[PDB]
Amino acid sequence: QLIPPLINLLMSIEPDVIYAGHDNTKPDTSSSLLTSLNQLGERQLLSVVKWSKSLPGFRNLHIDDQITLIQYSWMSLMVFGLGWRSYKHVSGQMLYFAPDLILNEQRMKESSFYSLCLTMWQIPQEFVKLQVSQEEFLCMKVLLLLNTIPLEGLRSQTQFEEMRSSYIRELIKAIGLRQKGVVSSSQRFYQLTKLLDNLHDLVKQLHLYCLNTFIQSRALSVEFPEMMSEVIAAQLPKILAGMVKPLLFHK
Ligand SMILES: C[C@]1(O)CC[C@H]2[C@@H]3CCC4=CC(=O)CCC4=C3C=C[C@@]21C
Repeated sequence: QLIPPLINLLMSIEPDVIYAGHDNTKPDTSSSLLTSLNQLGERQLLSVVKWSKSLPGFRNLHIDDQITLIQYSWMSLMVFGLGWRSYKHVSGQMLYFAPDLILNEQRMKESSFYSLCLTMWQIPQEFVKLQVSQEEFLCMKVLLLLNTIPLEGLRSQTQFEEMRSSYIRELIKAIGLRQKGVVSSSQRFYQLTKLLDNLHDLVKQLHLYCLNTFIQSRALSVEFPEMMSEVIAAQLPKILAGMVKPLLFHK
């Protein structure tokens, strides 16, 4: 009754928790972990498609465009909510991939991925640091779904731009529910938008990591599943060559 109505719909359409189905039983090797991660990733991109089909405005873009923006955000979405969920249930002090897959410091001993898990870990730190609320989270995550377009833009640019705007303004709502300044509320906005502007670069490291484990998978002994494989082949190279338009909040 103080929660703006979209922010309650955001609540409700949020997915239920996805397990990794991870054997836990026997001792992690670095291929098995990598493989669970993926299976877990598969189950999360199904959940993103479902999620997108109820989010107000997503389905009145052109099919294509809806396919392009998911293909283009799924890493950045995955990473974000590992943030979120790490921050919410383990104090940002452990990486909460899933209920059945939680990584403490021990566990990323075997590197490959030690270094990368450091970098994933930045996000739940910044959330702890910023004391990010649920409402602001719901709104910035839609923002990352709308964060990057083709260099030639979208088929439904205009609706796009409308939808982006109407969720930038939903975030100024949420920011509003607690930062009652006009000074503070501003700086907060600034801060919640640099935070997003910042996960580009962090993402381009997952990205480059995910393609080279892709490509060396057979060497590596790492199974990628089908849905995950297709978005990687489809967009990752192109993304990684910087043949996409990052939307910036700041200059
Ligand atoms: C192992 C790897 O191929 C590279 C980085 C891994 C990513 C990191 C982002 C991530 C966090 C989640 O909440 C979903 C599982 C998850 C992944 C599963 C597979 C990936 C994409």
